[PDB]
Parts: sequence; C-alpha cells; structure tokens
Amino acid sequence: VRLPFSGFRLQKVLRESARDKIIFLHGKVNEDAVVILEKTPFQVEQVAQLLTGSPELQLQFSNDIYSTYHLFPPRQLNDVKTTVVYPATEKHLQKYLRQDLRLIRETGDDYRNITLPHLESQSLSIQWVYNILDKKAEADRIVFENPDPSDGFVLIPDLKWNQQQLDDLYLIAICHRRGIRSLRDLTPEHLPLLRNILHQGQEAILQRYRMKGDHLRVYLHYLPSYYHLHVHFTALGFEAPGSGVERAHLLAEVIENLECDPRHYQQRTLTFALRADDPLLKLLQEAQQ
Amino acid sequence: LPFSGFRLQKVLRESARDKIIFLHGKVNEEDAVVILEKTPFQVEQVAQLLTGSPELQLQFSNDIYSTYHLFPPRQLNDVKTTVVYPATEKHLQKYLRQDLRLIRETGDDYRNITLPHLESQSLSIQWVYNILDKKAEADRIVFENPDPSDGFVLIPDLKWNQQQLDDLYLIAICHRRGIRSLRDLTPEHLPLLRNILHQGQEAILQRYRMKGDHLRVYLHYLPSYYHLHVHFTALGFEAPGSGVERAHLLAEVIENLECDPRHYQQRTLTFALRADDPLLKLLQEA
Ligand SMILES: Nc1nc(N)c2c(OCC3CCN(Cc4cccc(Cl)c4Cl)CC3)cccc2n1
Repeated sequence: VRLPFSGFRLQKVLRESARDKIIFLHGKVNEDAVVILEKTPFQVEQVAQLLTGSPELQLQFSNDIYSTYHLFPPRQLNDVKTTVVYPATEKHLQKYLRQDLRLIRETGDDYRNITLPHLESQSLSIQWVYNILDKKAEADRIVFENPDPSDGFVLIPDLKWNQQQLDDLYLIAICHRRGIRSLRDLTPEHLPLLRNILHQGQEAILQRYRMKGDHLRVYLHYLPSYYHLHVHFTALGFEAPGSGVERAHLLAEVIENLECDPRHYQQRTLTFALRADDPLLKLLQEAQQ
Repeated sequence: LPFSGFRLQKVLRESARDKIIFLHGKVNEEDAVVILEKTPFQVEQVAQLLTGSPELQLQFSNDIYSTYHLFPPRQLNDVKTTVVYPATEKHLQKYLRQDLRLIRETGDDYRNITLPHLESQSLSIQWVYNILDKKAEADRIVFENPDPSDGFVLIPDLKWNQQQLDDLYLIAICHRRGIRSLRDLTPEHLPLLRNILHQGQEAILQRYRMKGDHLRVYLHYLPSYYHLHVHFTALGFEAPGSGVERAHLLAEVIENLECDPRHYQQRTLTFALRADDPLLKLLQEA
C-alpha cells in the first residue's frame, strides 16, 4: 500500500538504462533511500488479447509499410518492479551510482603531452596482476598459459562469471611481459604476443568450453581499467559492458593495423569516454580549446 | 491499426532484458509483424508519483529491502508499438530469433563473394526514398542539407519515441543514391561524411542542447539497409548495433579515408551474421 517512508525528493539519478528500461533513483526522505524501477516483460497472452480488443493506440507516424504508435495498455501490462532500499548507506549509493560520460578524441600528441603525464602523476598498484602472473594467487583459476616471458600470457575467467553457462562467458588474457601499459605502447615488437593471445586464447576456449572462435568477441579496452596489457574474451551474445565501439578494439584489427601501419597506435587519434568528474577530461578539454 | 483482427501465428522474438516482443499475426482474414517495447522512464514524473499516493502491492520485504508491484497512472504506461504491414517472408525471417556468428571479410571476399550475393537480391528501401523525396515524414525532419551530392536529411529514427534525451537517436540519410555501405566509401565521399558529422552535430546542439561529446556517431556494418546512413546516439544510450563488432565511428571513417584512400576496399572488416544467413556459408567456404 505505502512505501516504507515519507516524502520522496529526488537527489540524483544514480544510473539509468533506456535499453534495459531501468532506473536507480537516490531520493531524500523526511535520510536516504534508493528506489529502483524496472519495466516488466510482456506476457504473450496479454498482448495477443489486447491486439484483438480495442487497444488505445495513437500514431507517432507512418511511412510505406511501417507505422509506429503510442499504446496505453490496461493495468495488467503496466506492472513496474519497484525495489526500495531504506535507509541507504553511502555504500549502497556508491554501488549503484554511475557517472555520466563524455567523449574525447585524443590525438597522438594529446596522449604524449597531456594523458601520459597525467597517468605518471598517479601511483596505481598492479601488484595483484603480478601475483597472478607469478602464480602466487589464483593459480587454480588459470585455464590456459603460454609461459614465455616475452610472448606469453595467462587466461583466467572473469571473477563475476560463475561458469554456470556459456551465455555470459568472459575470460581475460594477461600478458607475462611487464611495462606494456595500453594500446598506446603497442608496436610490431608485440605482434607475436598479440597473435598468441588471439590464436591460443581462442583454441583454449574451444578445448575447455566447446565454444568456437566465431562465437567470441576478443578485444582490448582504451582507456583500460589498469595499465598492464590485457585482452577480453566474451561470448558474442554477451553484450558486456565495455564492448561498445567507444571503448573496445578488436584484437584481430589491432594486429592488422600493426601489420600495415607500424606506428598506428602512436600516431592516430583514439576515441574514448571519460567520467565527467575525471580530472583528465578537463585537461584534455583545456588543451583542445 | 492498418488492418482488422490480429490472430497470433508466432512469437518471432522476445527479450526480458530489453522488454520487447515481436509477433507475427494474421490480419484482414495477410501477414503483419507487431513489435511492442516498454518505454524508458520519465524521471521527474516518476519522482512526482513516488512522493504522492502510488498504487503499490508489496511482493516481499526484509529489513531495509522491499520489493513492490507499482501500477502507474496511464500517462506513464506508454508502450512503443511498431507495425510492419503487409509483412513479407523476408520480414518474418528477419525478426525471428537467431544465433549470430562473427566473420572476417577481406577486401577480396567482399568483391568476389559478398557483393555478388548482395547484387543478386531485390531489397526495398522505399521508406528511405520516401524520406529523401518528401513523400513521408517531411514534417519530422530535424535538419537537411539539400545538396544532391554532399547533402543529407537528419531525422529521428523509428526506434526513438522522442520523449526523452536518454535514448536520443537520429539518422542522417545521404541524398546521393547508390552508396550501399562502408565498402563503397572513397575520398570522393569525404565532403559528404564531413557534412554529416559537423552539420549533424550542430543541428543536434541547436535543437536538443546536446553537445558533441554527449554523442556517439557511427555507421553499421553490415547495415540493416543498403543506403548509406549514420546513427547519432546519446553516449549514455546502449544504442542499436553500437558494439565494436558492428559500429564504426564516423570521425574514424573520415580519418581512415584521409590516411588511406582505399581503406574500405582493401581492409578486412569484422561483423556478425545470423547462422541461417546464406552469406555466412558463402564466406566460410571462401
Ligand atoms: N525515421 C525513420 N527511421 C527508420 N529507421 C525507419 C524505418 O526503419 C526500418 C528498419 C528495419 C529493420 N531495423 C533493424 C532490424 C533488422 C533486423 C532485425 C531486427 Cl530485430 C531489427 Cl530491429 C530497424 C528499422 C522504416 C520506415 C520508416 C522509418 N523512418
């Protein structure tokens, strides 16, 4: 009947997805509440009966054999799944919050003059990466390894993939070689490594999980989440966060770019998104005005 | 509706993630496809509802967590409904759920396998020509450069109900005829591509107040229809075919052509095909 509090005043949309028809709202009450609203899937019988029984339809437009409408269905199709977290702690607000993103186009020179110095101004640990590579941690999770210290890598499932089905298959290849921070460091010297990751990684997944290479999206992030070269292997059906064109770069194309254009990744402009509160965004914007 | 008496033949496709359903029905007893999609939330109106007397049913509760059924007022329950009628067999197969496989098409694969296979088909883009010729949707045009060679029409895509900016989605359709896809692009088309990118973004800034750094602007390969068009989408929208395996950023298409005139004839392109697509077999064979 009633929500477990009084007087909802919106502070912030923590996250919204128009694709998934879901929104996460931070509201002030009286104290903090999170309310999550999600539209519901259609039930076939409910739609089929609506379409034969006086539906309230209103034209947005038509063109040839196509027409689009606003439909206002009866109550049974209008359920909205509503999840209330109250009181919400700062941890709740942080787990749901996603910053709005802005696109930047970074020239080779912007990288050299602005981005790289900004990265060098930070002290970020990747010791967790080295512990895996050195077999001190997570050795039991490695699915495949090419042990070569120059051209080798380990393949490990993503932590959030429960390995309970192939629909959301997701593994990460991490190279043994140290000091390759991102796409920007890649030269023809790295072709053997990159080929190994692509071919051996796909083969390992075929053997272990019986998933063929043409069912795999294999790509790198730019900007990456940590600055030691790593490659994502996801089921093609799994539209994983970070597989968008504004972040993802297909390993096969990275290889072919290096093969025909050796300085590609030092010379060409790369496009990525930054959180609107990221100080790097302001630096690149200031440098580009 | 453009017909009477929808009799369900088949659920062609459904998604619980996207809250969408595709139905094949018999009408006027003719085939029709009807597509129903739940709409994005109206944030301020939802917040207004929550602070009032929303109609709720408690499904379960455990200390700080509770789950409800909310039944909003009529104005918040809009379902975007798209009708394809009369629907051909191509339409019925197109919307059928199907498994996708990736393929890497070399420049020679395209010329010797894909293009002949395309050229062999007879596909209608009458809706596209109706927009360009002002026979349909003329009132909906957001921006036009009418130059027959380097010009285009910018128009909200069918996908977008225009009711919120979170899923902002327009298409630029070039006036020039016979540019089928990426594969046809050469430096000849650079003025057109530049016009689309810069005039398209300026139009969106003026109309919607959305800056270029809030947009993801890209082409599809393979395209769903073979007349060059560009997708202008909110960066925050997980937009159709915006994945790396389909989307090509317009700015990069332009720069690729500037660096290598034959880029899109010579280079290998990667894209997904449906398992039941005969092109997939033809390419795998070759
Ligand atoms: N303004 C405007 N925009 C448009 N896009 C129009 C329009 O677009 C038809 C395509 C038809 C196919 N697919 C994509 C598609 C292909 C295959 C399977 C699926 Cl599941 C889908 Cl989703 C989007 C729509 C038609 C008529 C008028 C239009 N008018």
